[PDB]
Amino acid sequence: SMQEMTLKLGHLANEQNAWHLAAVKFGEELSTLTDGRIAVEVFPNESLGKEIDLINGMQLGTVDMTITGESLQNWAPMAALLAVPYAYKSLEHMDEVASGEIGEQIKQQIIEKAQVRPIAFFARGPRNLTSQRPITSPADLDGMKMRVPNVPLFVDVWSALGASPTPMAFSEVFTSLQNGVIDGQENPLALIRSANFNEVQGYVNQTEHVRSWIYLTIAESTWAKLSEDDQNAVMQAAATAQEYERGLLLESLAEDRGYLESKGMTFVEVDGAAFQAAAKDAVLANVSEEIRPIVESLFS
Ligand SMILES: O=C(O)[C@@H](O)[C@@H](O)[C@H](O)[C@H](O)CO
Repeated sequence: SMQEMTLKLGHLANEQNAWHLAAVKFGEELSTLTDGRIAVEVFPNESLGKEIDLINGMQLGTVDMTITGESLQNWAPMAALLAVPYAYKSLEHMDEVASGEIGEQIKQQIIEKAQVRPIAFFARGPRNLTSQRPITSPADLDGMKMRVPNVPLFVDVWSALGASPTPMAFSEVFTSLQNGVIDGQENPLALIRSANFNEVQGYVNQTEHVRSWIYLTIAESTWAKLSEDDQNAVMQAAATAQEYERGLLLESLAEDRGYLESKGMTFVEVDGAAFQAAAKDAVLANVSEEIRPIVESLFS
């Protein structure tokens, strides 16, 4: 019937990735729930803008939605808790934290300090370090140039481990690797696949150094303009999308390693104890006082 608005939703994954399918599902559900009054347009591959630029856009009123996680720590320090190295044990553990009182505090700080509102969370597979030569322990890094996302805690940890990390937008990584500006990066298998890093990296080192969740978010200024009924529809659509997305994540766990191996990547077993000990020390040396007690709890 009527179409009142179109929400623009940007993310960094490609069209086969769980996040994209979930974003599309969110849009379908929201359209149904609002009789088409609210449409969603999904922009994959950072085509709407790079993550940090989208967060700024949401604050300014030019972007409606994005999928964002621990890069929010640049505004809301508690958001670093989404992705503390070696802190979370499993999907079930992260679900408990993200949905519990600590998760509520994180959500509220993101709303207040970043002016974006989490409406769903997606748990992720573990991040792994990719490289041009095998990296079996921190001692192998030896100053290796690598990319991290715009996450100060990751700069701190990877520098302490012996690498030379540089923050960069996700969509810049492939070309930077191709051109030899960096030799490695780190991400879950789903994103290594999404961005075709198999074409520019030889090794997946099984560091499994971060298990994290990420948020589907809406600009607080967009949320504020919605009627209570439409707010409810947004939440309902997001919950449906979250349930759907978890299934897609689980499917990806069964397939992505095999896929990447079929594209020539070599998976490398690491000295997990050495990585974990060095990374936990680095986290504790660099963690904000605000979240230190929670991190110590997780590490206990
Ligand atoms: O490497 C990346 O850019 C991605 O994995 C992001 O999802 C990243 O985790 C961001 O920091 C999330 O806010």
